[PDB]
Amino acid sequence: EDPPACGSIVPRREWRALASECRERLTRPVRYVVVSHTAGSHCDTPASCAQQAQNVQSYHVRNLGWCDVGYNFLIGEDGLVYEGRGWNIKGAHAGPTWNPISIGISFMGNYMNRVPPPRALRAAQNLLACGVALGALRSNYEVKGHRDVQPTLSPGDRLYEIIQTWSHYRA
Amino acid sequence: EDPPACGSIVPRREWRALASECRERLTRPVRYVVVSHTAGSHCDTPASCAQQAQNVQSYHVRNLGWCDVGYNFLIGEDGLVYEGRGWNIKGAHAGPTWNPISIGISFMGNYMNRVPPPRALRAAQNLLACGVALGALRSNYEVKGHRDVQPTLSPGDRLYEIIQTWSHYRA
Repeated sequence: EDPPACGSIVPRREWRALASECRERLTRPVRYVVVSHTAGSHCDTPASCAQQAQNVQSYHVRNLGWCDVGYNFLIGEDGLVYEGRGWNIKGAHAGPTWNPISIGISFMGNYMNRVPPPRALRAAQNLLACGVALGALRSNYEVKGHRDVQPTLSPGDRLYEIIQTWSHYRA
Repeated sequence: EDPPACGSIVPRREWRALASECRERLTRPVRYVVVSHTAGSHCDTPASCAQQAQNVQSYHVRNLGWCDVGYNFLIGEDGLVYEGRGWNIKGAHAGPTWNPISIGISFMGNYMNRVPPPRALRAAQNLLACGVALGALRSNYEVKGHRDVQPTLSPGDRLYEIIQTWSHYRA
């Protein structure tokens, strides 16, 4: 099938995700990666983070009326990546101009007066490289924050700083 | 000479490992991977799994007199991989005819009547894919259960069947 691979991603069903209704595809290979924070509660164990992913999706689908959680990927302080829309489905995280050219990843928590643990940061970087190896991301993809993209206070000041120091980062 | 896209690994100093006294190196690329289980306590959070790794190393170093934790890598039920002796150092997990030609990875727990969670299995599998990309493991590496190379219950009855289904498995 999808033999347990690429990016140690927690599958949708494992975090009890509502089935998606999104159909819009993304054109492979994606050039951009936009990083953001949820401004929601944070979590530091697989159990609590799977519940947090369900909580974020519930808000997006039930209250905002979206086809699925808006991010392509969610990152938890448990150091695991959670499958959102994924690699081949357009997301709702960075406006009408980006959503079609990127993969959107978000850290579950508020990184205003906080910084995600090293394990969360490693998960993020594990995920992307996996994207390249699949052909979903261009080998020389560029990483942007949610400030460089849209009028926002996310991915959080302390997190924006770290992302800036990244090899594939583009001002 | 190939550094790419490969993985999240909780480094030694993050799980507060005693320094290693090991010096004997492995011959790249390694052909075999022996999967075992510690037959000790399991953990399902980063906090408790870092502690458990420290505990297994404690046992190996302090009680058995080895130069470091015997396994090259350890897998926690929190879904994270913990750096042991790593890809370049000979381990102590499968006896003298196998220790010098294999990478030993151990799941923290006892799997005679329990299976590791999907996230643990994914971490392990993605770790191996990483070994290959790194040139640390042969592209045609073979996975063996501890019991295939040594008289023991390890890696546990329930975990042994799962791995019997892995793509690179060879009894």
